[PDB]
Amino acid sequence: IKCMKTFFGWKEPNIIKPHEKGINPNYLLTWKQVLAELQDIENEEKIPRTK
Amino acid sequence: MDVNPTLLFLKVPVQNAISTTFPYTGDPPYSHGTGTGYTMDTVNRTHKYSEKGKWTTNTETGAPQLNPIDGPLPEDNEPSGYAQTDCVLEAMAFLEESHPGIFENSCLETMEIVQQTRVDKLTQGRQTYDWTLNRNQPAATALANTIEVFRSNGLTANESGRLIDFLKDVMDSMDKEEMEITTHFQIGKKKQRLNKRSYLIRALTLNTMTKDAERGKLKRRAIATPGMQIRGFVYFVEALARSICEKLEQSGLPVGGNEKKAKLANVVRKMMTNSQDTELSFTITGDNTKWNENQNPRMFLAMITYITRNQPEWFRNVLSIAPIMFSNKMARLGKGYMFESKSMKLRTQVPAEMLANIDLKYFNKSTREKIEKIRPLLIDGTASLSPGMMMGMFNMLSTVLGVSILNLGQKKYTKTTYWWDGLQSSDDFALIVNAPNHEGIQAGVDRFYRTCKLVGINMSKKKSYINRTGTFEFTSFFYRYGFVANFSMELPSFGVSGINESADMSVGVTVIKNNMINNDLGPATAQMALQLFIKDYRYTYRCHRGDTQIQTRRAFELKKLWEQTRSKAGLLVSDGGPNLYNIRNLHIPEVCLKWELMDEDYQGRLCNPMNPFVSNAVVMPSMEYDAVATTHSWIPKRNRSILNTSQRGILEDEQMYQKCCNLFEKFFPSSSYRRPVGISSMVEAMVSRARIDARIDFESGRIKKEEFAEIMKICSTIEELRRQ
RNA sequence: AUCUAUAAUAGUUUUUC
RNA sequence: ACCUCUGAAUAAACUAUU
RNA sequence: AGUAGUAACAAGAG
Ligand SMILES: [Mg+2]
Repeated sequence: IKCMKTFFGWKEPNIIKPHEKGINPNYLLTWKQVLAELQDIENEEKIPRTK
Repeated sequence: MDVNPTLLFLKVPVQNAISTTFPYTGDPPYSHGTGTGYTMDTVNRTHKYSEKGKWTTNTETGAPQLNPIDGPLPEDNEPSGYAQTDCVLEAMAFLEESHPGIFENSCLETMEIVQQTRVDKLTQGRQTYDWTLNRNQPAATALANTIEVFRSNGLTANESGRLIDFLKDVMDSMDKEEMEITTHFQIGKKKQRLNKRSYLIRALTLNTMTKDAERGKLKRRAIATPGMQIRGFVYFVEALARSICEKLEQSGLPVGGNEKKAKLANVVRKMMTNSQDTELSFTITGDNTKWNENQNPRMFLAMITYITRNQPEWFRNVLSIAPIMFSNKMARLGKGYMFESKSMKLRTQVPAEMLANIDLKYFNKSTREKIEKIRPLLIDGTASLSPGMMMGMFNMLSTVLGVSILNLGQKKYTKTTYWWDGLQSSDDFALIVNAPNHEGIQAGVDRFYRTCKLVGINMSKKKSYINRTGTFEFTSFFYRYGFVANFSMELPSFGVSGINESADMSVGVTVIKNNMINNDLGPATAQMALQLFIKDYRYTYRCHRGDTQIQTRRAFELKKLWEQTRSKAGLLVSDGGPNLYNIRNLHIPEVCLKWELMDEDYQGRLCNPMNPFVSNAVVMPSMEYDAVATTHSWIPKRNRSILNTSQRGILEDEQMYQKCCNLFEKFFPSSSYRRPVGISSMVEAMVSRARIDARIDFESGRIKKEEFAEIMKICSTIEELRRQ
């Protein structure tokens, strides 16, 4: 969380080079879910070992 | 500048940097699914190498058997199993003539071994193919099941405890019209009654599987597990072959390590000295192609027959049984195959026992060809495999054959200006050829190759080369005017072995010391290896230093122990203490190394015999790499996968076995130290010991007459219970 | 000067088209 | 569907340690 | 999809 906070410049993610055999919107949703759950664990005032 | 590590060999000779050519830091290749494809490939290839042999049908099992002995002499350089029996007998004869008395003395030693060996020799090993369950079992478990089945069928000659009596019981079982077994299912017991041919097929069957974690091989290969019936005969044949090999200078077995390197170096230097200065010398770094798929059990029977001439009949019979059983052997096909339906999204396991009469549309082209080739051989769920030695068996007898071919290379036998000699280890060999000129070298190599062809040995041309004597490779040892160090071979041994904390610490330090002694591991690299091992040990066992804040589940307890300790250096690394090891004290156990630095109470707790983690006394539980047992000598959990199977009564049975064994040890204190021997039952032996001990105690006055009478009454009660 | 204890555990070595 | 269980042992020789 | 490679995993069993 601290390393993420050290970076300013987070834009809206978008696909640049897609996975030709995969479902790229699933990858986008995965990244956005990671960001959302990082914010969730940041807002729970007790960071656990695992999420 | 593009980095090219291989260019290092332009200045460093390849043997001196041979460790760089072993990529043993990554995971080794594994086999993922079934081994049936590899087993069928091996069976087809073995029969193809002997395809010009004579076909017969076995009268006892019905299996088609291919006999390549005395087949046509080859006209090309393809592998073949057409060994000539007279050539093998002549090679044995000349080996005996060059070393007079070798076979006689070897037979004397082997007769002693055969007469003295006990039945529990069969438990030495990991797995044995249990015919009563059609799968692998632990060697002791397989032996116990076989003995129980034999007892239920009136085959009780093994009660003597001798291995040869167990072999007599196996032979008698071969003649039983019906063998009965017991089966479990979802957990009741059911009796199954095999017939003569079914039992005979089971007893001649070797299990097959794939070899996992093999280095240096692109493709996987099949391996074998011998059954319970053949293990004793193979042990006796290998004992004879070992006795012969111990008397042969060219043998690479059964010497290993520094002794093997010294023997090979001495033999090579003796060959160099015996060579005239006015003649060329060349060495062949040679491999053999499919040694075990071209050698025939009939030729091993011939070798054993020649070796055991002028011996008692019983010895010849007991040695001959193993090649006879191996020439009638069957091979388990394995797990089978898995079939996947893409449209219906389903998968299913196809047993190997259905491949006899399964539709061939499912399989792909190569597997269909395998099945079409092997279907005539399939019987009772196994494949008839008469030719060939299956996998990793009779290695020392193979060494004997190779050494005889090497011995054929003396000038008295070549009868020309060239001669040869070399080293032999199972199938691998090195050959030294001497001749006045290059034509003689070529002629000697050709003669060696053709003689090997005659005895059914095919020299791998694509894996062999020849150069001036002085450098060669033999059994993964690289010789450059002497054997060089190869550190990469021992590199996987470094790390946490996974026994327990104390044992793993001892293993790490001992491995570092041994590699310093043997594999030219320098002192600086030894210190760095010690540091890396300590780091891996602390991470693996969650035993980082007490004065650190590595957040683990064990960190709070180690912090508490660190706080209350006065002398921190006395704590073991398992307890969060510091590492006191260096080069000078690698040979010293950790508990003894820092014994005088420990707190009195911490030392008393650590070395407390009344602790639950290890079963004026000392901590005792099989203490390999554990000089002093502490609370860190605990035992990890067993695998619990058996609880979901029908074999889960084995757990209760082994619990009761351990109970009875511990009770017996209460009567015979030396039983754990040295294995007890006897034909009497456990209760009978214990009662007799109790009676003699009570009588002696009464005589010496250690106990009074009332206690003696009480012990006698309890013994009489036990005797009464024994019959009923 | 000779010199394979026994046993247990782990590790190492041992490839056709 | 809940529930319950489970996380997977070739051969030989050798080497190391006990 | 991916791992992977001559056969598998992508949970299995009750
Ligand atoms: Mg070789």
